[PDB]
Order: sequence, then C-alpha cells, then structure tokens
Amino acid sequence: AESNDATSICLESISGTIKGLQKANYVVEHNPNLTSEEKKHLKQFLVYRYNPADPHDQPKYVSYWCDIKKFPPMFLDAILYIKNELDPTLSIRRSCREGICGSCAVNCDGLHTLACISGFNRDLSKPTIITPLGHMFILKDLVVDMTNFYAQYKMIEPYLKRKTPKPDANKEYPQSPEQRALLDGLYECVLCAACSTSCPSYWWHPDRYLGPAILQQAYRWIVDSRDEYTQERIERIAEDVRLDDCQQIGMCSFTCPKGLNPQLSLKNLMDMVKDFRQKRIEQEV
Amino acid sequence: MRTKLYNAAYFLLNNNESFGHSFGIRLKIVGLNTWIVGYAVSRYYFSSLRVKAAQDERF
Amino acid sequence: ARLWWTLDPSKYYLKQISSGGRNEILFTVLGVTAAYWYFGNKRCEHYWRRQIDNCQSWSRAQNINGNNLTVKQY
Amino acid sequence: MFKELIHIFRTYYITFRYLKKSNINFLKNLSYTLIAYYLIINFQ
Amino acid sequence: MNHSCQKVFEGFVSALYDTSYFFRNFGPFKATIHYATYANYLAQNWAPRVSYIETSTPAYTLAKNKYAVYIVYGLIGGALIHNYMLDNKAAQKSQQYYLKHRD
Amino acid sequence: LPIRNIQFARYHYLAAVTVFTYFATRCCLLDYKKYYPLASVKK
Amino acid sequence: SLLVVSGANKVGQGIIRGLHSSGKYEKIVVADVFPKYYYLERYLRFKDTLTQNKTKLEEVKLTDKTDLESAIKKASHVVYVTHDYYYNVPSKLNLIKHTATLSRSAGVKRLVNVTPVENDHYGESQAVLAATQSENEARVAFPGLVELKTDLTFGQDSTVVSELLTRLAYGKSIYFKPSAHRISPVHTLNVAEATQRILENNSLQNLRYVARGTESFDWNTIISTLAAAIGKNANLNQNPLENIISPLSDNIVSQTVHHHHYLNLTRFINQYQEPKQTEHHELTNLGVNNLVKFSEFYKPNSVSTQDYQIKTGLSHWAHCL
Amino acid sequence: SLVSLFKNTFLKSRVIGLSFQAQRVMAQMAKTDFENPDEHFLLNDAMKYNELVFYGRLAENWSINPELFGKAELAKYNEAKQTLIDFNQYHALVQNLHEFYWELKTIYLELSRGVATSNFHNKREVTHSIIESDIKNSIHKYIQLIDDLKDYPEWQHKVREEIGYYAHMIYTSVNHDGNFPEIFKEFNKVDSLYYF
Ligand SMILES: CCCCCCCCCCCCCCCCCC(=O)OC[C@H](COP(=O)([O-])OCC(O)COP(=O)([O-])OC[C@@H](COC(=O)CCCCCCCCCCCCCCCCC)OC(=O)CCCCCCCCCCCCCCCCC)OC(=O)CCCCCCCCCCCCCCCCC
Ligand SMILES: CCCCCCCCCCCCCCCCCC(=O)OC[C@H](COP(=O)([O-])OCC(O)COP(=O)([O-])OC[C@@H](COC(=O)CCCCCCCCCCCCCCCCC)OC(=O)CCCCCCCCCCCCCCCCC)OC(=O)CCCCCCCCCCCCCCCCC
Ligand SMILES: CCCCCCCCCCCCCCCCCC(=O)OC[C@H](COP(=O)([O-])OCC(O)COP(=O)([O-])OC[C@@H](COC(=O)CCCCCCCCCCCCCCCCC)OC(=O)CCCCCCCCCCCCCCCCC)OC(=O)CCCCCCCCCCCCCCCCC
Ligand SMILES: CCCCCCCCCCCCCCCCCC(=O)OC[C@H](COP(=O)([O-])OCC(O)COP(=O)([O-])OC[C@@H](COC(=O)CCCCCCCCCCCCCCCCC)OC(=O)CCCCCCCCCCCCCCCCC)OC(=O)CCCCCCCCCCCCCCCCC
Ligand SMILES: CCCCCCCCCCCCCCCCCC(=O)OC[C@H](COP(=O)([O-])OCC(O)COP(=O)([O-])OC[C@@H](COC(=O)CCCCCCCCCCCCCCCCC)OC(=O)CCCCCCCCCCCCCCCCC)OC(=O)CCCCCCCCCCCCCCCCC
Ligand SMILES: CCCCCCCCCCCCCCCCCC(=O)OC[C@H](COP(=O)(O)OCCN)OC(=O)CCCCCCCCCCCCCCCCC
Ligand code: HEC
Ligand code: SF4
Ligand code: F3S
Ligand code: FES
Ligand SMILES: [Ca+2]
Repeated sequence: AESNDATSICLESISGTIKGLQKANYVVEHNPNLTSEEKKHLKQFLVYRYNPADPHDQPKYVSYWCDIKKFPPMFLDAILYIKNELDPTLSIRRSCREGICGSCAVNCDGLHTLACISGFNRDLSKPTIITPLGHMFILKDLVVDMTNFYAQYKMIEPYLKRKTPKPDANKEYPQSPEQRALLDGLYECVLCAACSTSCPSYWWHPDRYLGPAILQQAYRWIVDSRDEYTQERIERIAEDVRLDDCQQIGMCSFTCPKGLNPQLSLKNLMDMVKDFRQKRIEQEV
Repeated sequence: MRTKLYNAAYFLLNNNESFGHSFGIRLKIVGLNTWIVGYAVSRYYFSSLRVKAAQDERF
Repeated sequence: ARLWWTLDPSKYYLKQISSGGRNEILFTVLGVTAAYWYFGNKRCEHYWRRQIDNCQSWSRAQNINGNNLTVKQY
Repeated sequence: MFKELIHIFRTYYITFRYLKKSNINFLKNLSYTLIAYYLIINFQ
Repeated sequence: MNHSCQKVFEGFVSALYDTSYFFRNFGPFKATIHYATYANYLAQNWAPRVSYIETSTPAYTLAKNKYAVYIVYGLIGGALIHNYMLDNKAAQKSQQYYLKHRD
Repeated sequence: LPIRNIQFARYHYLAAVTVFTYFATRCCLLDYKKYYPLASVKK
Repeated sequence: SLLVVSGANKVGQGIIRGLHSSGKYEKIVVADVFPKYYYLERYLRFKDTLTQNKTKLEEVKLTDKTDLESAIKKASHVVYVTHDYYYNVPSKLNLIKHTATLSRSAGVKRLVNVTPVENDHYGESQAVLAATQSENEARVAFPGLVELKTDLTFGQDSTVVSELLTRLAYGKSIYFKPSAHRISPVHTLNVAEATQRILENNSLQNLRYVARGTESFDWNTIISTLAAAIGKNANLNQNPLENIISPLSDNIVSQTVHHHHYLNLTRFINQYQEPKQTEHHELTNLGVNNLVKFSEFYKPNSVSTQDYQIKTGLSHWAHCL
Repeated sequence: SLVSLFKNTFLKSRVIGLSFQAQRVMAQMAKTDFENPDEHFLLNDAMKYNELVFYGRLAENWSINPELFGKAELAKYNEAKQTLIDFNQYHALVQNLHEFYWELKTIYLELSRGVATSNFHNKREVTHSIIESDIKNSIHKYIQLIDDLKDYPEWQHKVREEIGYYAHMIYTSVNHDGNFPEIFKEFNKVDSLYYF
C-alpha cells in the first residue's frame, strides 16, 4: 500500500539540498585519536568513500594522515598504502602500475589523470583530495561505471575493414613510413576516459555525443591507410551530434596524461565531415 | 532499486584556462542575444502599461 | 568554441526545380499585382476625402436596444 | 541561427530532449512563417 | 502513486491516446493531414527563390536562370516607383479638383 | 558547386535580419518621455 | 549483359532494337536521365514495338553519378549514345568522360561510343570542336574505347529526320539556313549492325570508325526528298515569328518561345559539317557492306503521316506535365 | 476525356519518377538510427522523401485508366505502384520501431531527470514501483521484438544497437538490489553481456 508522495519528496529534496550546501564536503576522521602535534609530520588525504550496496551508507570524505616517507611519490602508491595499512576496504582499479593499462584514472586532486604516474603535493599543509571520475556513476569508492564508455567504443567498429582483396596473401598490407607516422601519437590511447570525463559536451550529452577518446579512435581508423572504409566511417560519425556536439574546448588535450592531442584529431574529423558533406553534392553530378 | 549518483565534474575540477577561454566566448554570445531579446521584451512590456489615472478614481 | 555565423544560403533550400530555376518570375508577377491592387485601394481611399461638419452630419443616438438615448440629471 | 538556438536548448535542458527532430522542424516552419508574416505586416 | 489514482491516471492516459489515434487515423482526417503535410512541405522547402545551386554547364542553362534576379528587381522597383508616381498624381488631382470646386 | 546569385542571397538575408530586428526591438525609434524632465524649454 | 547509356534517344532506341532482336545479351539495361515524363513514356511506348525474345529488358534513371557507377559495375559491355536533351541536363560532354572513367575503373570488356552528329548540342561556342575534344578526352580516359561517329540517321529510329518528317506532315514551317557541307544519311539499322560487329568481334586493332552511307546529299536535297516522300510541300522560313526571333539565337525570348529541340535542330542544320576524318574507317571495314540507300528508302509517297501524329489541343500540354 | 488524360498523366509521371528513387530513400532511412529516421531528410537533403510519403497514398488509392496506358507502360506502372506500396509498409515499420525507441528513451529521460544535478527539488533515493513496472514491460516487449526479427539478422542487429542502448543505460542507472534481479531477468541473458 502506497500513496502520492510528490509533496514529501519535494520538501525533502529542497531541505536536503539546503543542508548539503551548509554541510558540503562532509569529512570524517579515520583515526580521531591523533595528537595535533603528530599531524605536523603527516600529510592529509581526503578520500571519497561511498558504498551504495550498504543501505545505511552515504557519500563522505575520510581523512587519512600518512607519513609520505614510507612509500613512493605517486597517487596510486598513497592510495594503496592507505588500503593495505590503514583500511583494506578501500576500492580502486589498478593493473599496470606504470601508466599503460589506464585503469587507475581518477580525479587526483582536482585533475582527471592516471593515479599511478601522477605525483602529489609534497607540502604537509595543503590537503590532498582523491575522488572518482566526475560525471561517471559511482559503484564503490573510486570505482565508476565505465560501461557506457565501452559501449560507445563498440559503435565505431574499431577493426580494419578492407574492400580490396590482398594481391598475394603471403605479404603484409603495404604502408610507407609516412603513412605509419601519420598514426604516431594517435594509437597510444589507453582508453582511460580521463579526457572524456573532462569534456563539458560529454558532461551534458553522455549518450548522443561520443567522447573525445572514442572520436579520436574513429579518426585513427579513418586516417589509417590500410582500411578502405574511409567515407563510410566519416558518414557514420556524422550522424546527429555524435561529433557535431564538440565545441573545441580543448580540455581533452590538456588532461591527457599520455600527452595525446584529441582536440586536434576532433578538429581534423570536423574538417573531413564538412568536406564529405560538401563533396557528396559536388562530386555526384 | 537505489538509484546511482555521481559527483558533478565542474564541482571538483581545478579551474583551467581552457574552460575560461571557451565559456568566455559562449557567454559573450549568450549575453548579446539575451540583451537583444530582453530589450525587445522590455519595450513591449513598457508599451503595454496603462495610462495614469486620477486620484481616488473608480473605473 | 566553434565559429558558426555566416550569411551564405544553406544547401538544403538551394535546389532547383526540374524544368529550370525556381518559380521566381511567376510569383513576383503575383506579388506585384497584389501590391498594385492593395496600394491602389489605399490611395483611392486616402486622397479623395473631406470632412463636412454641419447639422446634417448628426443623427439621433440610440441604445443597443434601439430606443433613443437619454440620460437623466440624477 | 535558429539551428544554434535549438542546439543550445537541447544540449543544456534535459526536458527539451523530449522533442523529436520532427517537432523541431515543425517549430522551425512555424517560426519562419511567423517571421515572414511579421516582415510583411509591419510595412502594412 | 496511490493505486486508485493509478487506475484513474491509466484510464485518462489511455483515453487521451485513443482520442489522438482516432482523430489522426480517421479516414477523412487522415486524408486531410496527409495532404496538408505535403502542402506544407512544398511551401517551406520549395518557396520562390533567387539563389540556387547551378549544376549545369553554361551551354545547358537557360537565359531565364541568368537574368531572373534582374527581372525580379526590375519588376519590384518599377512597381514601387510607379506607385509613388501614382500617389503624387492623385495628390495633385485631388488638390486641383477640390480647389476648383471651392476656394 | 556554383551558387547562382550568392551575393544577392547574402545581402537579402542581412536585410531581412536587419529589418526584423529593427521592428522587433524598435532600436531606432526610442522613447524620450524619460528625458523630458532633463530638457530645457523654449517660448 | 549490356548497359546502353542514354538509350531513350531515337538513335539509342534503334540501336537497342537492333541489339535486342539478335539474341545474346541475356540482359539489356537502358540508363537515361529521363528529364520529363514525356521521354520516359516515349521510350516505354516504343518498348511495345519489340518482338519478344529471351532477352530481358530493364530501365535505370541516371539521377546521379552513383547510379551510373552502380549500373556500370553490373555490366560486361557498354554502349554510350550521346544524349537527346538540351538545358537542365548534366551534359553531352561530361557524361561521356564519366562513362569512360567509370568503365575503366570497373573493368569492362568492351565500351562503344556512338556519337551521332544530330544529337550534339549546337547551341554552344565551337560545338563541333567541343564534341571532338570531348571524344578525345574520353578516349584518353579509356584507351581501349571504340568510337563510331554516325552522320545523320534516317528510319523510325532517328532524331532530326523524324522531327523533319513530323514538321512536314503537320505543315509546320522550318527555319532553314543550310550549310554547304554535303551529308551522307545512314539507316539506323546499319548502325545497330555495326555496333553488333564491334561488340562481338573483339580483337579489332582499329578503334575508330564512322557510319557514312555512300550517297551524298545537300541539305536542300534532303528536305526535298523528305517532302516528296511524305507527300507534303516544304514550308522553309515561312513563319514570320521565326524570322523576327531567329531561333539561331539564344536570347531569353528565343529560348522561351520555341521548343528547345527545334532550336537545336535548326542550329544543327546551320552548323552541320562532315564528320569523317582521315583517322576513321568506314563501316565497310566491319563487314556491313549492304547499306540501305537513302534515296531508295524514301521513295515518293512511301511515308504515311499517321505514323507521326501528336496531341494538338490542350491534351498536348500533357507532355509538359 | 481530357480530365482523365491529365489525371492519368500526372499519376504516371509522379509514380514512375518516384519509383526510381524509392531504393535510395529507403536505404537512407535504414542508415540512420531510430530516434529520428527522417533526420537526414529534414536536416541535410530531402531526396524525394516527402514526395514518396505523399504519393504512396495516391498510388494505393487513386484509380487507373488502362485504355490510356500502353502495354509496357502499364506493366511499368504496376511495378512502380508495388514499389510505392512496399515503401509505405517499410515506412510504417520504421515508424513503429522509432516510437518504441522513443518509449525506452522516455523511460531513460525520466531516470536522468531524477539523477540530474540541477534536480534539487525532485531528488528520489529509491526507484518507485510505476517506473519499475514500465521498465519491466518495455524490456519484455523489446525481447519479444528481437525474437520476432530472427529471420533478418541486419534488422535484429540494428534494433539491438539502437533500442537496447537505452535499456543498457537504464541498467547502469540503478543499483543491483531490491527487485533488480527480477526486473532485468530477460535483459541479463544476452543483452547485458552485449553492452559491456
Ligand atoms: C537577485 C534579485 C534582483 C532583484 C532586481 C530587482 C530589479 C527591479 C527593477 C524595477 C524596474 C526598473 C525599470 C527600469 C527602466 C529603465 C528605463 C526607464 O526609465 O524607462 C522609463 C519607462 C518607460 O520605458 P520606455 O522608455 O518605454 O522603454 C524602456 C526601455 O528600457 C528602453 O529604454 P532605452 O531605449 O533608454 O534603453 C536603454 C538601453 C541601454 O542599454 C545599453 O546601452 C546597455 C549598457 C550597459 C552598461 C552596463 C555597465 C556595467 C559595467 C560592468 C563592469 C564589469 C567589470 C568586471 C571586471 C572584472 C575583472 C576584470 O537599453 C537598456 O537599458 C537595456 C535593457 C534590456 C535588458 C536586457 C536584459 C534582460 C534580462 C536580464 C535582467 C537582469 C537579470 C539579473 C539577474 C541577477 C541574478 C543574480 O517609464 C517609466 O517612467 C518607468 C520607470 C521605471 C519604473 C517601472 C516600475 C514598474 C513596476 C512593475 C510592477 C512590478 C515591480 C517588481 C519589482 C521587484 C523588485 C525586487
Ligand atoms: C494565389 C491565390 C490563390 C492561392 C490558392 C492556394 C491553394 C492551396 C491549396 C492546397 C491544397 C493541398 C495541396 C496538396 C498538394 C496537391 C498538389 C501537389 O501535390 O503538387 C502538384 C504540383 C507538382 O508537385 P510535385 O510534382 O510533387 O513537385 C514537387 C517535387 O519535389 C518535384 O519537383 P520537380 O523538381 O520535379 O519540379 C516540379 C515543380 C512543378 O511545379 C509547377 O509546375 C508549379 C509552378 C507554379 C505554378 C505554375 C502555374 C501558374 C499559372 C496557374 C494558373 C491557375 C489558374 C486558376 C484559375 C481558376 C479559376 C476558377 O514543383 C515545384 O516547383 C513546386 C512549387 C511549389 C510552390 C510553393 C509556393 C509556396 C509559397 C506560396 C506563398 C507565397 C507568398 C509570397 C509573399 C511574399 C511577400 C513579400 O505542385 C503544386 O501544385 C504546387 C502547389 C504549391 C502551393 C500549395 C500551398 C499554397 C499555400 C499558400 C499559403 C496560404 C496560407 C493561408 C493560411 C492558412 C489557412 C488557410
Ligand atoms: C511578467 C510577465 C510574465 C512572466 C512569466 C511568463 C511565463 C510564461 C510561461 C512559462 C512556461 C515555462 C514552462 C515551460 C517551459 C519548459 C519547462 C520544462 O522544462 O518543464 C519541466 C521542468 C521541470 O523538470 P523536472 O524534471 O521537474 O526538474 C528536474 C530536471 O533535472 C530539470 O531539467 P531541465 O534542465 O529541463 O530543468 C531546467 C528548468 C528549470 O527548472 C528547474 O530545474 C529549477 C527551476 C527553479 C530554479 C530556482 C532557482 C534555483 C537557484 C539558482 C540561483 C538563484 C539565485 C537568486 C538570488 C540571487 C541573489 C544575488 O528550465 C526551465 O524551466 C526551462 C524554462 C525556464 C524559463 C521559462 C520560465 C520562466 C518563469 C519565470 C517566473 C517564475 C515564477 C516567479 C519566480 C519568482 C517569484 C518571486 O520545468 C518545470 O516544470 C518548471 C518550469 C519553471 C517554473 C518556474 C521556476 C523558476 C524559473 C525562474 C527563471 C527566471 C529567468 C530569468 C528571467 C525571468 C523573466 C520573467
Ligand atoms: C494548411 C497548410 C499548412 C500550414 C502550415 C502552418 C504554417 C503556414 C504555412 C503556409 C505556407 C506558406 C508559408 C510562407 C512561406 C515560408 C517560406 C519559408 O519558410 O522559406 C524559408 C527559406 C529559408 O531559406 P534560407 O536558406 O534560409 O535562405 C533565405 C534567404 O533569405 C535567401 O533568400 P533569397 O536570396 O533567395 O531571396 C528570396 C527572394 C524571394 O522573393 C521573391 O522572389 C518573391 C517576390 C514576391 C512574390 C509575392 C507573391 C505573393 C502572391 C500573393 C497572391 C494572393 C494570395 C491570396 C491567398 C488567399 C487565400 C487563398 O527575395 C527576393 O526576390 C528579393 C527581392 C528584393 C527586391 C529589392 C527591390 C529593389 C528596388 C530598387 C531597384 C534598383 C534601383 C537602382 C537605382 C540606382 C540609383 C543610383 O526561404 C527561402 O529560401 C525562400 C525565400 C523566402 C520566401 C519568403 C516567402 C514568405 C511568404 C509569406 C506569405 C504569408 C501569407 C499570409 C496570408 C494570410 C491570409 C489570411
Ligand atoms: C480559406 C482559403 C482556402 C484556400 C487556401 C488554402 C491554403 C492552405 C492549404 C490547405 C491545405 C489542406 C487542404 C484541405 C485538405 C483536402 C483533402 C482532400 O481533398 O480530401 C480528399 C481525400 C480523398 O482523396 P484520396 O483518398 O486522397 O484519394 C482516393 C479517393 O478515392 C479519390 O480517388 P479518385 O481518383 O476518384 O479522385 C482523386 C481526385 C479527383 O481526381 C480527379 O478528378 C482529377 C483531379 C486533378 C488531378 C491533377 C491534374 C493536374 C493536371 C495539370 C493542371 C495544370 C494547371 C495549370 C498549371 C500548368 C503549369 C504547371 O480527388 C482528390 O483526391 C482531390 C484532392 C485535392 C486535389 C488534388 C490534385 C492536386 C493537383 C491539381 C490541383 C493543383 C494545381 C496543380 C498544377 C500543376 C500540376 C503539375 O479525403 C477526403 O475525402 C476528405 C474529405 C473531407 C475534408 C475536406 C475535403 C475538401 C475537398 C476539396 C476539393 C478540392 C478540389 C480541387 C479544387 C481546385 C479549384 C481550382
Ligand atoms: C530567461 C528565461 C525566461 C524568459 C521569460 C520571458 C517572458 C516574456 C513575456 C512576454 C509578455 C510580457 C507581458 C507583460 C505583462 C505585464 C503586466 C504587469 O504586471 O504590468 C505591471 C502591472 C501594473 O502596471 P500598470 O497598471 O500599467 O501601472 C503602471 C502605469 N504607470 O502590475 C499589476 O497590475 C500587478 C498585478 C498583475 C501581475 C500579477 C503577477 C502574479 C504572479 C504570480 C506568481 C505565482 C508563482 C509564485 C512562485 C514562487 C512561490 C514561492
Ligand atoms: C511544355 C514544355 C510544352 C508546351 C507548353 C508546348 N509543347 Fe510542344 N512539345 C513539347 C515536348 C516535350 C515535345 C516533344 C519534342 C520531341 O519530339 O522531342 C513537343 C513537340 C511539339 C511538336 C512536334 C515536334 C515539333 O514540331 O517540334 C509540335 C508540332 C508542338 N510541340 C507544338 C506545340 C504548340 C502549337 C504548342 C502551343 C504553345 C506547344 N507545342 C506547347 C512540350 C511542350
Ligand atoms: S584520449 Fe588521452 S586521456 Fe583519454 S584514454 Fe586516450 S590518452 Fe588517456
Ligand atoms: S575537451 Fe570537450 S568538447 Fe571538444 S575538443 Fe576537447 S572535447
Ligand atoms: S595503474 Fe596501471 S595504468 Fe593506471
Ligand atoms: Ca582510410
């Protein structure tokens, strides 16, 4: 048995918003039994914690005071020190430890980046805040739901398609060093989604607009000389706002920890789409 | 089913020069168009007003 | 941000008809004829007018009920 | 121009996502008709 | 919502959907909508125009399609100027007539 | 590719925008009732 | 299979008939722009005048280069036949170059270009040289291309001859400004036979041919012969409207008054010049030695007006529909 | 019969002319997604789309006068009429799929408005029963549709890629507790694995 709850829900929503604004950045000390003298020698990490599986848990910062002279100087090292030594219930993805897998992408103190190859402010006064990627649903602690990112990646058909049979089948698709260097700086993406989680167009329209990373992959498969579905890929990415929604903010190239330039790739894709639209009229006549 | 939630990125990203540079242009254009439309609406509104009446007048 | 302002026509509306260019002269003829008629009527009404004010221009007033309008000195 | 206004409203307003491209086109046609009527009538 | 209000709401939305569907798909109404949609398309996407894409070699393009703009401008300008001249002539005629009639 | 009378189209669109804005905003036909208190008088 | 590019034309219709009545060619596909429904209806109602055989017949509309390329890809032999339309159509020159290029792209066993003079657009500067340069460019794009330039065609599969016969039968006046160069009519049947030989023989180290029908005629002589055959009298330059407007000109009024095909007809009559060049080989080298004599074909009273009737009244405007 | 002549000529011209284009229009409609299948025709180029939509009804309904038709001409007209009827049915099918897609997108939009950051006034922690029932029935209908398209692999693949996208997003919008196992029982079989 249930009844209409528009009024109760509305009042609760407004009141909760006001209170949260009053009590934003809620913080709970991991170990309150710390003399303020000791905290002079220890740096403070504010780690976002949230366990939606537990019905009684709510998001909150947890404060950990750690001696930075016990582990190497990287965000992942500090996170794992906290997990192993202080609280082993902390959750985070980590495979490669050398910035290759791209699993550890998190909001390392105000900037999306891989936690394994990013240092942290050594100063003991300013606190460090570690939170998950911004606009991604949070599963537990620093683990977000990147499923939609992969689903979008699947829609670009990232596999070499060729319309012309190989002449002899005992050779390799010819490609000069120039047609290979055309891909240099473009195939190194590790699909970390750090850039795409920083693109405002991706904030507003996660589904209709592919991220900067996926569009960069489409560009990689387009510029590749061995594939023959150039126009087909261009047309496929030209639908609705799969690409048109990009506003050339340029944050994608700024955040990329690998040093890639997805902004330039998207710009080239836009130019190619414009030329495709024009010459669909100019050529066929 | 407890709906999932997320932390809006713009609430937790250090302010950057790219955001500023691009949103500056967007806000310039937004301001231009809003100013034009609001001026039109203001002229319409003020012209819609009634004429001053006498003191303590009914009808 | 991306630049988008331009005065150029859009290709979506730039098509021609099969038999040649769009029906421009045919519609302009109609427009000119309609303008001629409208402005001729307006000019004829406007210029040939005078205001004659004399006793014969006044008639007895009446209500919406048709009766003669008279208001008491209440 | 009109296209840009519609694009901004779609990208910023979640509710406006409900409208199809067909409804947007109908609004476009009505707006063009009203603009033509406005231009013509103001000179009458 | 309350299951009684749920029944009421489901019935109401079903009635709205049925009414809309009937009105749209009724024979005469369907024909009217179907014809008016195409009329609107013709008006919007095939309105008279002066600029259009030229896909024909100069040998395969009529003269009308090279001087249509000039003909249109001539027609419109001539109409405006002739109306102005007619207005002036009518002003003079009215002035003279009412002057010769009295004072 | 060639567009017949493209320049005419550009100028027509510009004129249409200008006229519509002029009539909608009445930018040129302001109101001066607000300035009357701040004006001198003759006669 | 065969693709006949721009086959709706009367000459194209004759070639298509010749190829269809000779078996082989399990499928013949005719591709044309079909500007107005009148031309499509004309072709279809011709399609009734065909003895049924194994060969299947289909139509394709060349709305854009995509259609042309798709049709060529599904073909083994190609026969291009200039065009029949002037104004608001792609071209008579770009079309042949595109055909040759696409044919080379998707390997084609045989490509034959039939280029009747009567169909060339004579409403442009240096029309004859323009056509020659178009043919040269097309050959450059497809070296294996075979060329067959016909010189005025008669029979019920002709454009100029049929037009003149209709005009004479109905008594329509003819704006006549003949050129000095002699003419050599060729029955379209012989043209179809030559096309068959070109498509079948293969090898064929000689890749330039011309269709030229022995007997030479002046333009006045041709009109006299046609008038005698039809049973009417020529009405040359008998229309004051033609004299005033001079359909040889391309001003606004001239184009918007006379039919475009009639304009091209009179311009062709005025600008005609012999097509044969030193590089062409006559059809006698293809084995077609019994050409139909023009004079013997059009004997007096051998043409009946009823074969050229047209809708006269408002029904005629149904063509414009 | 002059009026009959003009009516038949108009019908022949329009129908035959459009029949040569039906292939292109139908292919373009297939190429786009189901959110706005006529998007290309509304935004980029109306390749005789509205003409086909209008003249399909005329081909179905308006009568014919064979005595005004030839033999090959009449055969061609019948072929073109059949092509236009095929286009009518194809458009109806695409419209049905598009409306189902918009049903799923409506459900997703309600969820998104629920979890929007600006939604300071209508924030709900626990999904209510009505939307849960709507999700369950929508997924049931989607599974039935996928089954009904077993003979058309391309259509089945397109329906998955297009419509099931928002089913997957709905899947991601909620936690795996409460009635979640039952609501997404059918979705968990194959579709859930596809969207990973
Ligand atoms: C958060 C709370 C906020 C509360 C705010 C409350 C505000 C209350 C306002 C009350 C009404 C004021 C009206 C003023 C009218 C002025 C004109 C005038 O005198 O006309 C005479 C008027 C006749 O008008 P008119 O002549 O026909 O036409 C007037 C037109 O404006 C045309 O006249 P014009 O041709 O002379 O026009 C001049 C020209 C001038 O234009 C220009 O040239 C522009 C120049 C701009 C220069 C600005 C410089 C700023 C410098 C910035 C520097 C930054 C540096 C940063 C550095 C950073 C580091 C590097 O155009 C304009 O003025 C532009 C106006 C259009 C506005 C467009 C925008 C609209 C939307 C946005 C609104 C604001 C939203 C704010 C939200 C904030 C949220 C936090 O008749 C009178 O005598 C009326 C006098 C006014 C009183 C009217 C009372 C009406 C009462 C109604 C009942 C309800 C009242 C409710 C009140 C509620 C209170 C809380
Ligand atoms: C003037 C006063 C009277 C007005 C009466 C209006 C009555 C309208 C009733 C409509 C009823 C439903 C119609 C359904 C469609 C049936 C016909 C059809 O399918 O089309 C056949 C035929 C061919 O269609 P199609 O084969 O599909 O061709 C299109 C394809 O894309 C294939 O294209 P293609 O490349 O193969 O080329 C084919 C070409 C073939 O087209 C033609 O051959 C037609 C060329 C034009 C006419 C040529 C003949 C001229 C002489 C006529 C003489 C008539 C005498 C009558 C005597 C009566 C005596 C009792 O098609 C076109 O180019 C289409 C032209 C469309 C023109 C649209 C004009 C829109 C603007 C109108 C207002 C302008 C105001 C400007 C003011 C500005 C001031 C600054 O098209 C037409 O019949 C065109 C009709 C266009 C106008 C209809 C709508 C008018 C609405 C006016 C606004 C009124 C608003 C009032 C407020 C609202 C509440 C009342
Ligand atoms: C005087 C002449 C007459 C004037 C009035 C003329 C009215 C004409 C008819 C207007 C019809 C409007 C409704 C139809 C449009 C579509 C609505 C829609 O999407 O429906 C569903 C959508 C609700 O979606 P939902 O799923 O419930 O929301 C969750 C979604 O995530 C939400 O997703 P979303 O992105 O779709 O939601 C955004 C939503 C916005 O809705 C929201 O989500 C939140 C709305 C409330 C926001 C309140 C402020 C929050 C704090 C911001 C900071 C403020 C600081 C102020 C102090 C500064 C101090 C320095 O945006 C809209 O509502 C779009 C249209 C907004 C503009 C048109 C309406 C203007 C109304 C102005 C008067 C309002 C009443 C008087 C207020 C003042 C009394 C003293 O909207 C509604 O149903 C509500 C409609 C708006 C109600 C009024 C709220 C206040 C708005 C104030 C705007 C002021 C602008 C400045 C110029 C004002 C000049 C007058
Ligand atoms: C139930 C049915 C369904 C209902 C649905 C609901 C909505 C209603 C739908 C109703 C259907 C009609 C709707 C209206 C048409 C909409 C068109 C549209 O949206 O097109 C967008 C579309 C936008 O395309 P775009 O890519 O953005 O490019 C636009 C640019 O502007 C590019 O433009 P452009 O460059 O191509 O130019 C266009 C062209 C268009 O203009 C024309 O060609 C047309 C001309 C006027 C023809 C008017 C014919 C009117 C006939 C009326 C007959 C009576 C009707 C009575 C009916 C009664 C009921 C039966 O402009 C010109 O020709 C420029 C002429 C400039 C003349 C300058 C003069 C110079 C004088 C000096 C000479 C030189 C002196 C030298 C001295 C030197 C001294 C030193 O527009 C176009 O492309 C077409 C051009 C614009 C046409 C506008 C026509 C508006 C008509 C409104 C009629 C309202 C009637 C209301 C009646 C109410 C009765 C109760
Ligand atoms: C207040 C101002 C008002 C005016 C301004 C309005 C402005 C706003 C726009 C309004 C738009 C919406 C209009 C209302 C919707 C009307 C829907 C409708 O008709 O429902 C029928 C429709 C039934 O038809 P259906 O289901 O489509 O057809 C199957 C049936 O079994 C029947 O099968 P069937 O084969 O036995 O009969 C087929 C045919 C009757 O068949 C015939 O007898 C032949 C009809 C003519 C065929 C076309 C021949 C064209 C020949 C060339 C002409 C050239 C002219 C000069 C120009 C040359 C250079 C271009 O009957 C119809 O379906 C008539 C439909 C309307 C005319 C369609 C023809 C369009 C083209 C010709 C007119 C426009 C000029 C084009 C010129 C250019 C052409 C290239 O549904 C209804 O029965 C609904 C009834 C209740 C609603 C109201 C009914 C009103 C009836 C008005 C009749 C008007 C007749 C024409 C008068 C012309 C006077 C000059
Ligand atoms: C940016 C996005 C949004 C953009 C929106 C754009 C909107 C465009 C609108 C276009 C149309 C404009 C119409 C203008 C009508 C103005 C009417 C008005 O209020 O005028 C003022 C009027 C008094 O004027 P007057 O009688 O002339 O006296 C002065 C003469 N010298 O005042 C009066 O007479 C006072 C009484 C009438 C007004 C009553 C208003 C009631 C409002 C109820 C609000 C309810 C909701 C509350 C929500 C909060 C709840 C906590
Ligand atoms: C629409 C364009 C028109 C209109 C308004 C007229 N005619 Fe013509 N006509 C038209 C076509 C498409 C053709 C076919 C030409 C061909 O064989 O390729 C014709 C043909 C004729 C003919 C026979 C051929 C000829 O004489 O050139 C005659 C005769 C003829 N047309 C006469 C004619 C008359 C008297 C008209 C009244 C103004 C007329 N036509 C209008 C198309 C169209
Ligand atoms: S685009 Fe940049 S940030 Fe995104 S995955 Fe590739 S390298 Fe990493
Ligand atoms: S950060 Fe964002 S919108 Fe475009 S170019 Fe870079 S993606
Ligand atoms: S931990 Fe290996 S790349 Fe992040
Ligand atoms: Ca490529």
